[PDB]
Amino acid sequence: HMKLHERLRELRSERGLRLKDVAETAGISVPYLSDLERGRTNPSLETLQTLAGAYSITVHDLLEGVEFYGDSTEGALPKGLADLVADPLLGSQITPDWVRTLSRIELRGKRPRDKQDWYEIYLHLKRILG
Amino acid sequence: HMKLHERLRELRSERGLRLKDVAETAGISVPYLSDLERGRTNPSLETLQTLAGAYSITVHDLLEGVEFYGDSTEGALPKGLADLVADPLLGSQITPDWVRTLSRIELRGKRPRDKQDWYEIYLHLKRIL
Ligand SMILES: [Li+]
Ligand SMILES: [Li+]
Ligand SMILES: [Li+]
Ligand SMILES: [Li+]
Ligand SMILES: [Li+]
Repeated sequence: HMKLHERLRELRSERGLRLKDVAETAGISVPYLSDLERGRTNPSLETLQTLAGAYSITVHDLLEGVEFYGDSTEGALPKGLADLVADPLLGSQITPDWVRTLSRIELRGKRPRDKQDWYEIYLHLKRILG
Repeated sequence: HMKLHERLRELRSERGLRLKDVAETAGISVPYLSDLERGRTNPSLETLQTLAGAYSITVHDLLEGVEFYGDSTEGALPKGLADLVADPLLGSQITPDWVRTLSRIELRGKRPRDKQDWYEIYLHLKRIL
């Protein structure tokens, strides 16, 4: 179920549903569904809502466990700073302006990689500045 | 409880980034990113994973807490039976043929609607067999 098309057939397969059942429910043809399940074509977001509705799950729950492969895009923020922002428990009090300030920090193409490290930088910087 | 374009706006807004920071990194134009955040147009899956990469999160995590209003499709299975199959802890060993057998059961156009009820039906039916 790691690939999206593999997950789609898994949902149908584990429920023991025939292609026509899912297709008639989703208002789409068996050949189109079959193409989606084989990965020949890529579903649109609207198609995912309908497929997820057929399986009585949310799109977010449908995409659970799905790896999208594809090309890789470098993150806008450093991973440690991004993870800190992503973590609700740690760095929640950090204002958006501070995230921008921290983002500019970088050393010689080398940056500290721990979310905890970025939190300490913020605390020390916030004490000195602001 | 949140719309997709609202979530995209929130991600950039909480990080304090500018459209151009995300856009140049994402490899998409500032106007297109603006349209995505406004809700004017819908991103493809390929574009969505690019945005997720810009925010250093998974597509699954990006869509956490996002609500889609578009669909009205009914479920292929009963809600209770579907919840049972969806739950990994409950009825993990239930075979697909058993799911199909169970799906045919309905009474007077009504069903129990509870995952626990479906599991108990399965346990007893399996025991008779
Ligand atoms: Li499917
Ligand atoms: Li068909
Ligand atoms: Li769409
Ligand atoms: Li959904
Ligand atoms: Li992803």
